[PDB]
Amino acid sequence: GDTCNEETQNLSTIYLREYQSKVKRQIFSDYQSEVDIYNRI
Amino acid sequence: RLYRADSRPPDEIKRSGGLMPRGHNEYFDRGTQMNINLYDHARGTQTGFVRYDDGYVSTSLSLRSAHLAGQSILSGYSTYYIYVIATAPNMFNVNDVLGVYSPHPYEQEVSALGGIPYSQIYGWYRVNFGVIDERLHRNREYRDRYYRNLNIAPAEDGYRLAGFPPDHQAWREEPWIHHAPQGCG
Amino acid sequence: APQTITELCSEYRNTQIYTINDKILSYTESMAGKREMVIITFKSGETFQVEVPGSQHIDSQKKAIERMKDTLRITYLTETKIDKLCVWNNKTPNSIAAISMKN
Amino acid sequence: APQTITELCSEYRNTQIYTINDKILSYTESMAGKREMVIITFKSGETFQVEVPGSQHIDSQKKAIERMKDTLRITYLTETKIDKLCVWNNKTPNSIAAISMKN
Amino acid sequence: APQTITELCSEYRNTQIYTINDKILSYTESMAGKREMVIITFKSGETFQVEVPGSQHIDSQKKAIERMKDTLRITYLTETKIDKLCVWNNKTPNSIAAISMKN
Amino acid sequence: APQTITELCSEYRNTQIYTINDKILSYTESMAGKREMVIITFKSGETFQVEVPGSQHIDSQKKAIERMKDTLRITYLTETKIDKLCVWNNKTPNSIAAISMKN
Amino acid sequence: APQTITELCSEYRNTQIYTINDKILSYTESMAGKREMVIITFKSGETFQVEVPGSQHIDSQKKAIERMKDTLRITYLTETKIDKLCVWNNKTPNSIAAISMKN
Repeated sequence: GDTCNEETQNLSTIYLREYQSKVKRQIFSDYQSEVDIYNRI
Repeated sequence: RLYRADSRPPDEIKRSGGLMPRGHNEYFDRGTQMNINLYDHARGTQTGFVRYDDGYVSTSLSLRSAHLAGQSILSGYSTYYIYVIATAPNMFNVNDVLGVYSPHPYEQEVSALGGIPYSQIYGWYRVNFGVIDERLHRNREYRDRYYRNLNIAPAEDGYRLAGFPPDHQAWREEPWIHHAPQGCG
Repeated sequence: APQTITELCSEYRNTQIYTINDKILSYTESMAGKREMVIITFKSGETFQVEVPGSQHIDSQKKAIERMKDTLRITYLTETKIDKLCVWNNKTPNSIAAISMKN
Repeated sequence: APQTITELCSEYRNTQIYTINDKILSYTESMAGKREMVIITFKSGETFQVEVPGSQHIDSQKKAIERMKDTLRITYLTETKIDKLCVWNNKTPNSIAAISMKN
Repeated sequence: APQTITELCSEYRNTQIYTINDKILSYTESMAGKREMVIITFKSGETFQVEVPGSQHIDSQKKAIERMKDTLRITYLTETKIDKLCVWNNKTPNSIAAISMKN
Repeated sequence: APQTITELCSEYRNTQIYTINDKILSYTESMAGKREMVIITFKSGETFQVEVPGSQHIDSQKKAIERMKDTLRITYLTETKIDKLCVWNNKTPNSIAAISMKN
Repeated sequence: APQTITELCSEYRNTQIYTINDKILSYTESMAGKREMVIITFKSGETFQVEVPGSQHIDSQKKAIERMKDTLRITYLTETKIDKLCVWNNKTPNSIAAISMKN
């Protein structure tokens, strides 16, 4: 019923959110700057 | 790669994070529960645009099909661009997922669920007066190593996502029976 | 040496696995004196902290506490889903001992 | 320990919670001797600082100050919204004691 | 010096090259006392660790174990494919001594 | 404390603002002895460095100088836009004092 | 005080400018005892290394060798093009003294 359509939207959005996280793992990782742990600690 | 003619300029595609579906202002904006339904996408028509409603943006398998489409939906535009896009699992081949129920089987579209992010756009050609300037402008923000291997998502993964209504005959036959959501068939 | 987060977590007293399989919903960070810590929370309602370097911390742990807060911040900005947490249940909020992520 | 920023901020004298729910408009970073600091502003007009390592800081605060500056730089470059800031309001610009972001 | 991982590995006793040519499936990070290590797995079933900084490590190896742990967190979150791994085969899980990525 | 880069700049002798409002054109990094520095150039023709540490630098500037070099590597690599530089202009190339980015 | 890598490179015994004008093809990192180096290669077939830390290197150079190894990792991952390299052409593989990137 609207269930068929809510379940479609809900499975669809879980498929989109997962993909948006692979994308963010791609681009935000360019900003990651490692720490010299032996230096600050 | 895949081609999509769009009237939306590169800097706008950048400002939005990609080629967005109708309604979705920018790619990571989870501030609008966008209706996403492939079956509903595949049957829609928007004047001025190649199918970009109901949460998917449509692309063609070739620069000429992309052009052909461009000259119908965008005829007489002084300028528009054809976007060369990389295959990745957010893309679904529509004929395969919808089977014999594909509304426009001839059009041979491949749809991206959620829009195409700017990182997936390999480049674009500029089209003036209907004529394709064959110098391709490369998107330097494209992530070459990451899209270099990826392919479209398999229709198996698409079947549960087809979006046919609860009562559509498809939910009771092969292959969709085997992937029908809670409340479909 | 342990091959998995459950093997490792079993080697300790007062630890317990949580299968989270979700992304972090909120990240809090404090440089306030005596509370230099990180707190993460999930939409299950569970809150966890990476504890302040203190008395009960061997010095090899002190550099590992710093790495944990770095993994937790980038895991949060990229929305990566945590698989399981091995936590110490004798602290409120439970304290993080190991994290695992997959795919 | 505290479980939320509002609880953590309130153990200190002279702190305050700003709710921001917005991303950093600008990041200024200074290596000027005696002004080693990051300043950030938000479109609303608000400006905060991560203050300079000095005598008002216990020794544990020094590695945390450094982590805060890392966080404010990566938050600004990724444009992540900041939910709330707990700041020391006895100085101008108010200095950051804790940050929280939610996703 | 060596110009290759196959050649750098060649020079140690109880080393083994592994051609993986795949991205890391899971990443586990531990701050548990004496189990401050990183374990990565690949879908093929292979599990490898970055050794808890033991006694025989020179301080150049101290900084290098801390750097290997960095590389593995970033390779795992970026999904970069590892070409080959030189490991010590007399430890369980096998212990990373060197990594190479190609293209 | 100063609340903007033009204010901070004004407390020092031999400084000036360069409104850049563009991204770094070239990045050079050196680890050759006595010249361990970073040099950046812009389309506009200007060249700036981040100085070798020495004895003109309080200990806090030695951590801040490493930070500035981290920030300039990320802003170059990501083609991020720099708003303004405040620099000590009694040096060749002029020397970076503080930096700001606007979004 | 050099405003360019050719300038800087002309100031040492045993160096050579190399125009690479290419992204790194492969990256290798060794944590193995005595060989804590990074070896990169280019489609030219040209191999260089960041040399092992050793007592000849003063402290300014130790911090700097670690910065160069961090630069070669994220240059490799972001697939950025290296323009020129200044190497000490007296060991194999040639040691990086400096690196420059453009555009």
